[PDB]
Amino acid sequence: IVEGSDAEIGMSPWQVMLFRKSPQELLCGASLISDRWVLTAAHCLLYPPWDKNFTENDLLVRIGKHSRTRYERNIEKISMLEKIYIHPRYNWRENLDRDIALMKLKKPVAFSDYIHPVCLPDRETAASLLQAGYKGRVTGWGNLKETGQPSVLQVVNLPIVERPVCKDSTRIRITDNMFCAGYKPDEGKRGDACEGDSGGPFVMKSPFNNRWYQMGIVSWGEGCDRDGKYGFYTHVFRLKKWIQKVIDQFG
Amino acid sequence: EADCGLRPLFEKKSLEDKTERELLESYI
Amino acid sequence: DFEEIPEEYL
Ligand SMILES: CC[C@@H](N)C(=O)N1CCC[C@H]1C(=O)NCc1cccc(Cl)c1
Ligand code: NA
Ligand code: NA
Repeated sequence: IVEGSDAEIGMSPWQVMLFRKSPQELLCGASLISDRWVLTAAHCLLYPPWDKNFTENDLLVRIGKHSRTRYERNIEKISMLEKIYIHPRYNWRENLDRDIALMKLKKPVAFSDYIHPVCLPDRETAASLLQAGYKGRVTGWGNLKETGQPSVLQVVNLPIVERPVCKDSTRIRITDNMFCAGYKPDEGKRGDACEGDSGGPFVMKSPFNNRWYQMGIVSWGEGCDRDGKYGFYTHVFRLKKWIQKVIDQFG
Repeated sequence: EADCGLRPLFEKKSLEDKTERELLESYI
Repeated sequence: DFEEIPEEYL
């Protein structure tokens, strides 16, 4: 996260850390959407241009974390992967369309003050909240700048950006499965996701039932906190069908 | 699940974190 | 740079 702030303890209890066994290291952000399922971005697991194709056995899931590098004894919980599920039409070749994957855990994680799942939007919450100017919150342990690593979970609030502005900011072909977020050069304030934040949650708090919803998954950007450029997020409601398919058929 | 989106250390205790009101005030 | 996770969990 760039120009973000230190997370309060318990502020993001759905935040998950994709962790690399050997060599031990942060792979990506992710989120907890139930006691056995974790949501993340597809490119965190599969990205052939970079020679990335992880399997379950390669990874660990670390839930309830605050500190980036520290092993938070009695607080965090580390889960083993049972199965990985990548969207069958994930477009790593062109624009990262449909950048989303599910990770079924080996054993149920136990909730606590530090561990708790976020909601997934229904059509009516998406329609009410996915609006230019409405702000969301993205979190993660990624770089503090484009060119470093934070000591604790970073937090930043960012306004959803108008689709024409999103499109006019880039040469990449953008889709309905994406939205962009970030301030304009105009708006003075700044901030963005960055490398390592990938697969992490863009959440909003519904003013209707006071619950936090994950609207977006950190997907891509051209640089980090670049003036006139925006963060791009997987549109989770647009792929909710796929998500409950996967969950409705594999337990 | 169904207790989803409600954080133990904030919503369950009716505490706010320091910037959620920035979100609220944008939901205009 | 990462603190060692317990040998278990693998
Ligand atoms: C395809 C554009 C490329 N610069 C990119 O962003 N990639 C290539 C595949 C991985 C992804 C990435 O870095 N995502 C992380 C990210 C960085 C900055 C902002 C955001 Cl929203 C996400
Ligand atoms: Na364009
Ligand atoms: Na920018």
